[PDB]
Amino acid sequence: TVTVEGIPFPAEITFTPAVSLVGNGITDIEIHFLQIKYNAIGIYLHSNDVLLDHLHGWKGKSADELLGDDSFFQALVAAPVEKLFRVVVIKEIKGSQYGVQLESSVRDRLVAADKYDDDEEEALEKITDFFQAKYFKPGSVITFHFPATSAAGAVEISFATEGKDAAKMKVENENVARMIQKWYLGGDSAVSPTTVRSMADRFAALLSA
Repeated sequence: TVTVEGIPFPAEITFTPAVSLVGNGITDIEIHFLQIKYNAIGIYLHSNDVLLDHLHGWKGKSADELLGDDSFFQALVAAPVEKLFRVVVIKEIKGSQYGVQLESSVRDRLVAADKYDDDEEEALEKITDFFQAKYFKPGSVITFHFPATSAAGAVEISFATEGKDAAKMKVENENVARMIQKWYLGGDSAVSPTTVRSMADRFAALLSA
């Protein structure tokens, strides 16, 4: 177990497999010299040899070298491995506020690669409508499940607030999926650089022995 801002995070989220925690951090912002800690993020990954193969070209590098190498994080996004994003809400916000932030971030990454048409638009609409109904209480846990291959499942976006049961939603438009993946696992472009620095120190270890 590992605590982030007093929020416990499991070392391994099995029963999903064997995804292991590789990065920890928070989503924050500074408005008028004041830190606003929104979320607590934990990135889980399955440590198969497929990962150590797709990341072998970065073996022996340092955390400061992986951090400046935005291609290492793109190769990490493009790994065919079960992934899990565990975002725990810290500050009470409307679920729509996180929805318009997920849309605008993914839409911009979609327009950059020209991969924005109508198939991506509806898959983005199904996500915004999913979050605008729920309200983020300090304890709610959004969960992104990225299976290893497109054969097994698709992409499961789970919600877990205290009281009600786990509200889940499936998306299969892989364009929006691997842009949400870039939103959390990107280099200098990710939403939580604190989570990125944690992956750098972790991967720099495995990718050294």
